[PDB]
Amino acid sequence: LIGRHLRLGSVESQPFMFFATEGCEGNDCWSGMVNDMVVKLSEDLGFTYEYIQPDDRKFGALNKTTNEWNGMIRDLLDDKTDMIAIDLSTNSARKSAIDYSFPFMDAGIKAVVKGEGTTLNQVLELLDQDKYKWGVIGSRHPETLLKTHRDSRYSRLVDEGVELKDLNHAIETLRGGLFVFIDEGPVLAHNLISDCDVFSVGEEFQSFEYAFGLPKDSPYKSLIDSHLLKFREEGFIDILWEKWSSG
Amino acid sequence: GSKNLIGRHLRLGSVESQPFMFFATEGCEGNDCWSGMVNDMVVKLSEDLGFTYEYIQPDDRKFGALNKTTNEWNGMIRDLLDDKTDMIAIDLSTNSARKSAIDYSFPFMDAGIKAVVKGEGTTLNQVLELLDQDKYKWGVIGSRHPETLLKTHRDSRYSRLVDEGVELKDLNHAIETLRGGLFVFIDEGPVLAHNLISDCDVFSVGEEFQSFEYAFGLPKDSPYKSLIDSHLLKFREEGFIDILWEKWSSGNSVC
Repeated sequence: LIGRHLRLGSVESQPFMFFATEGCEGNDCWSGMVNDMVVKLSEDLGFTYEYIQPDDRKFGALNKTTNEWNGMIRDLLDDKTDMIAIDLSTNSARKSAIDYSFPFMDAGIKAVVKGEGTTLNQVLELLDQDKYKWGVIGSRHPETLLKTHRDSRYSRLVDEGVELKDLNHAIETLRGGLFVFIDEGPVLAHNLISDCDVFSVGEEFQSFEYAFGLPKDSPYKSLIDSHLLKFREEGFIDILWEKWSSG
Repeated sequence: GSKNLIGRHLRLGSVESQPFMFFATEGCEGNDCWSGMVNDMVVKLSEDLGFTYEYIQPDDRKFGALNKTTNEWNGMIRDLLDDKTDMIAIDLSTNSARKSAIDYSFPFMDAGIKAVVKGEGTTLNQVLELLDQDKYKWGVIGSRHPETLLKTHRDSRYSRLVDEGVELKDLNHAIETLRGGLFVFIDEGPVLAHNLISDCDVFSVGEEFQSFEYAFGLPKDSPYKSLIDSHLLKFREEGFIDILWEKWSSGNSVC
């Protein structure tokens, strides 16, 4: 990678990435756990880089009507980027189109709701009531996992729930009350630390990892994988999580 | 790409490693000598991907580590490098030393290092305390992942622990030594959870530390990695791995 330039797909995804929309130039507009990882990779491996956001601002999912991808996944498939540098959750749909790097963090699906004393015990119970509404963010991993789950009642949850634009939209809706937001454990841990009236619905389910995304046959996968494994083994990933997550 | 596994015959590196693999030493032939969580994974892979297989154990019965004197590998890792096997089908822990020589599949299970102790009286809170006392002896299994992590840790006091501890041959030897008392054994969480379930007089030495995965081992440039990875990810996502862990790992506790 010495001398090479990498175009890195990314989007705001706190605390993995924060994107400043003003008052900065180029790479300096980005900060967060993943940015710290990229900076260290670039120092150790000798590449230059830039970040490229998808115009649609989505993570990426496969539309089963059109058989087309969107988001960061689509940008990578279109050769607009060389690697996706974000908390990219591992799922079989994405694996059918792209590779993943060695994983840097474990993660699971988690559901949360505002208001003490929720009667709910498991998310599927939402289908048999109408006190609470619920939703997932469109074109993001949790939606994909629920839509591909063997038990098609999870597809019902997605199809009959609210489609959320992004995390800001989702947390806003959650705080409006009477709404179950289904997303990912680490994301919710960080972003809802101050919401003392927000509680968990059911236990976490599904087990997966966060990794970077790589195009199939990338010449960079071996080195990126080696270096990410080293970061994890040396404790760097933990140190960054402690730095960036609250708290 | 074009190469798939249909009609291939894979040689799979493995050893007994309960509850991932159990190896019967009599009253069986061939693949039927093997059972366990990993065996169930392999059977399913073979059905779905269309390969036949056999298991091959390293003569040294080690998992595999790099000897810094000779710069040579041993164990299942060495057999894989020597083309005696095509894939290591076992709880193969991810570490940087191994990654310099081989690739890993997609991971099937998360794991950490765990230290346990048997002994009455004063006890220990953290493994480095072992260096400043002589009540407890301690050890790790040679040429296995915990030893490698301790030997490669930035803080060379962990290398002291390995160098000054007892070298243990295998899990049977380690657990026998632990059960003999006044001993700290440093190994892996899932392995100890299963194998020490009935040892009510064995306790933890602090929290688990170091984070990693169990995966299968693959040679660099294997034409089979993409397919194996996809299928292992599907097993995980579909809940098959969790079902197998529940099937094979010990439950209850007289304790």
